[PDB]
Amino acid sequence: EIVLTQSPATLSLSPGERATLSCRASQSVSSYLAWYQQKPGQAPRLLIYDATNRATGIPARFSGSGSGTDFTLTISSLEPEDFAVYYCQHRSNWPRMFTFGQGTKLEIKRTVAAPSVFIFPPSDEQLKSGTASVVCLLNNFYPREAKVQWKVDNALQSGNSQESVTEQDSKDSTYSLSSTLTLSKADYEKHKVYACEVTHQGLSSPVTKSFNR
Amino acid sequence: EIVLTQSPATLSLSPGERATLSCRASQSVSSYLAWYQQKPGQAPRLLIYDATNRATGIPARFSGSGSGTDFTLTISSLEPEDFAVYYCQHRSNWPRMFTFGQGTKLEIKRTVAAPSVFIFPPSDEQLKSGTASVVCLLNNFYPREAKVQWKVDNALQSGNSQESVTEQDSKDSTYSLSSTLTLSKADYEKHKVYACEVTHQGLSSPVTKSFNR
Amino acid sequence: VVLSFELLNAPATVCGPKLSTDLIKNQCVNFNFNGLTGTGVLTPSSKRFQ
Amino acid sequence: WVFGSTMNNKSQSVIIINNSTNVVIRACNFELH
Amino acid sequence: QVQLVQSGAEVKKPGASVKVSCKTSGYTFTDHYMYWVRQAPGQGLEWMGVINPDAGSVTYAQKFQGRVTMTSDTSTSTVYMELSSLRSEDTAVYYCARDLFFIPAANSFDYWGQGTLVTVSSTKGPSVFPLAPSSKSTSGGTAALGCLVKDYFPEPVTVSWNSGALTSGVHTFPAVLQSSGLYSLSSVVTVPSSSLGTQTYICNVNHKPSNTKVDKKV
Amino acid sequence: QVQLVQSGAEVKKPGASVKVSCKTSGYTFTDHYMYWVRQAPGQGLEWMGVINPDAGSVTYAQKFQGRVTMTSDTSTSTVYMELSSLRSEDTAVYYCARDLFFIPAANSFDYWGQGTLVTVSSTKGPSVFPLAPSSKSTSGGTAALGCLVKDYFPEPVTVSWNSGALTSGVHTFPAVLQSSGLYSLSSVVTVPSSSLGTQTYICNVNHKPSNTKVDKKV
Amino acid sequence: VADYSVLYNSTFFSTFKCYGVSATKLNDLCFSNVYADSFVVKGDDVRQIAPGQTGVIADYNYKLPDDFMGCVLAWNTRNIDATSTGNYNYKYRYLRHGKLRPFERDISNVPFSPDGKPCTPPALNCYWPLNDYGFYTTTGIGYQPYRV
Repeated sequence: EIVLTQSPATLSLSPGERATLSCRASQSVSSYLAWYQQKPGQAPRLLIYDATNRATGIPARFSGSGSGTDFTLTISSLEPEDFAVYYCQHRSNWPRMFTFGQGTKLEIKRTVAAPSVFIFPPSDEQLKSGTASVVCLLNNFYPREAKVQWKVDNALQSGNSQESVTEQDSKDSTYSLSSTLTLSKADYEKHKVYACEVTHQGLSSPVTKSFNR
Repeated sequence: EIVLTQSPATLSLSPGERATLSCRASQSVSSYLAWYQQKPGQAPRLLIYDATNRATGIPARFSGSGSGTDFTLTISSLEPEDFAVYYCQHRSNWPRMFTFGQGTKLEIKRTVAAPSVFIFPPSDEQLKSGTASVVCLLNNFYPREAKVQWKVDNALQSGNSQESVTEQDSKDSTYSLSSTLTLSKADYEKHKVYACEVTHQGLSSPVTKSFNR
Repeated sequence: VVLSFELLNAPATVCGPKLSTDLIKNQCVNFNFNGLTGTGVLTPSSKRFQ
Repeated sequence: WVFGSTMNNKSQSVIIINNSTNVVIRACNFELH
Repeated sequence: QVQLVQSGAEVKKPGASVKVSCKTSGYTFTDHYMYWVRQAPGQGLEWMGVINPDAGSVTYAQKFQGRVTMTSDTSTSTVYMELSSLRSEDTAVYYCARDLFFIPAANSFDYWGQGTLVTVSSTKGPSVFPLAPSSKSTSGGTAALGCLVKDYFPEPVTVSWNSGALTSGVHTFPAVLQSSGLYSLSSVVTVPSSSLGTQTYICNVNHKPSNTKVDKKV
Repeated sequence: QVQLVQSGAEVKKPGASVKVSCKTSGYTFTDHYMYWVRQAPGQGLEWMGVINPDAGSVTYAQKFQGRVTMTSDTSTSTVYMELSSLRSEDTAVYYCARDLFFIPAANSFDYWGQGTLVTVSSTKGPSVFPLAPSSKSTSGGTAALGCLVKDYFPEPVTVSWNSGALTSGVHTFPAVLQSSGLYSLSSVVTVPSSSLGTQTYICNVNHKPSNTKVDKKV
Repeated sequence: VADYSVLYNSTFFSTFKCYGVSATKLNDLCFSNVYADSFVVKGDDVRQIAPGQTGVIADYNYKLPDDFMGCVLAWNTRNIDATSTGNYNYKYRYLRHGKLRPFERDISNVPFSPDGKPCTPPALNCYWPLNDYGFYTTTGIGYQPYRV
């Protein structure tokens, strides 16, 4: 089957500019391409079908183009309620096949903000049941690029740390990150110096916050 | 294979005298012997190849000799930048074999200094994390001979004590020794009187320093 | 002409001529004439080969 | 009849012996009644 | 208006069969191509899933050939999907969308459904373990708190602060699939240091499938 | 001038393979015997390790016969060493040296490389633990301090006092392999008793692989 | 009184390859006296333990007859008989003049040499006839301790 490859896979622009979404196929396929618009949390919505006709309900600001192997989606004016992921579907001819792409993220472009560094030590209530975990807070950051690493006695740590990132807020247009270091009950008392490394682009130096138990 | 045996294995002389380095083989091998000069920290350097020819860049003060089984290296005038370990390499004939010796240290002869005895009690920061260790300082001593023994309530102690000796200094020609007594957290509070025994040749009596917790 | 020889413990590209046993005739012995194995008595006759 | 292999503590050896109508079949002794 | 209403959540064992329907209404359900998709968390969907409601023709993908079987009903106007051999990579939300053209032709999707969260794993109960409000890490004039919940797989819930009183710092961190096989929910809040001790901050758990509501003060 | 440039440090697991190169330059690398040596800490090096760069003939020792395999490249003029089954006693600095004679003949080493520190163990981090300046042991008009670091195996670091200000008593004690499998660094300084309290003495750690610099005052 | 019931229900056996007899018929047939063995192979040495296979562990370590009648049972011990720092506690012989015989033992520690003249461990052409396995826990599926 014809696979769809998206090289940019992301587009960070400000509301009011024009989008440069792309959708490239493998072989020299026909113009049977159709984009979509799926709001995070809501249901997907058709944007342009057959790459040459406008769908129903879609405003005049959306106007796609492309022919053969050079497809692009040019938006006239970006809207605050139109920032979502866009998927393009490619269909075959004979064996009624339908293939999809990967999707491109469209987020509001804000200023690079310093991520707030906060660390939460585990409470004594969790120690009575084991599985002690330390949580590090990283909020108020525009770019989705942060290397959260724990300092186990001034060392590295991997595999036992899971990171979770939220979506873009509508008030200040920032993100939130929370990492959890899964450890054992008998292993927490072996070490005392616990730190949270924050590697951010807007920070000239890695902020390191630690606590003594 | 032909093994190389070095009986002296050490040579403590002053800058200006002649060296008496030896390199004896097991069987009656030929004159295919070659010495080396490896500065501690730097890369080895060839000194005399085939035991009868001078290498390139080597000054005229180095002149080796030997024939069959009685080899020796006689230096004309010792230099302060020539005090290092010397290794001799023996090569076979048929199976392209190469054998090395053990090396002879050449330390600058200096007057016997009194080793400064100092002991450091462990801090409260290390007691919170366990593994309490006591450090006994032994610096400013010429001869590499010091028996560091602890007094566990007027007794002996071994196995849990590791000693580290530095190299010879270029300013005062002294050495430095630091012993660490690895113990446990619950074991440190069992005893109160900790002493460090210093057995040195230049000391008429073993200096014993203790502290009260 | 000074010929040099190297004796490193490695797969040798040249060893020499492979020694072949003598022609044992008039005796039932094992024979290997370049693949042709078996056992027989090597005896000549008056055949004219091509 | 001490069966086995090269002596002087190099391999296991079988020592079948009968002492007072008791067939003690030991096969683990060495040679350094 | 064309609308497609689906069912709710349905947890199934790893190896049983799942039966999810797709009710359609608002139009003449006689000549219209029906499709079925499912967006995996982080991954995407790539299959046809086209079934003929009028006739008895079905179409499956290559990776899912004998594992999924679909059927239609011209009387109730509702298609049914039967996916067998549920592995550990099928826990996602299933959607059913119609087509822009009729049965003889084919086009993109125009009317989508609402989703059907089908999960394949075990269930357990949560636990409220509050964090520690360290006064040393209060740089910036404000502070922080937390209501980190323990491991629990079913999470059809939402968090708040003081029963929805405080609406400052309600960012809810998404759950992640740990190595055990359950999810963990995180929820913090940024409050000034002057309101430390005076104002109360107690989260509220509303876990309905477990019928357990534990409110712990930080 | 003939010079042999090698690679840097390379830590490998106990059971994997190590690939260390030896780049040569400054001469015609067509007829020259290449050797390899490795001085163990406290022990010595004894093996030939002679490999023919032009031909494909190799030579290994008796203790290392099927564990080490070497190769040459007449295009890049750089030999490669592949030592499998890494033991806990082979963690040392590897050197590659040339020969004084040509391929038909053989002689001692004349041109040495620079060294390649190879380590076979687990990784860890340091910890700055200051000692206790006991005023009772101040006999002699001076005093003493210390910056005894905890156990950590990777030690590409150096110590100083006040960012290199004080250059009196900078003797650094070498590390030792403890029973756990790590190294401990010691560093003391001799200062007069009159400068106690007034002058500051804070060591500085420059551990690059860990990206952590802890400065603790004694 | 055997049952052969604890060997078919569980599935922790790596290679359940019987030779001579079938496993599903051992519950009814009786025997005079069974002989069990205990040895740890280096993972990829299970295939060498077969009536007709050769290698380095089936010629001077454990020889199996061509008319063997029994079953081979191997199971992994990557967590019971393995250590992250080192499990140098099992050795095997790889130098011996001539192969062994079926059901034989060659426990010895004398040095190895092609000709006679018993040499010392420090020599030129004389080496140790045994070598340790070197079992670890951070390797592939091949280098794993299997108890056969």
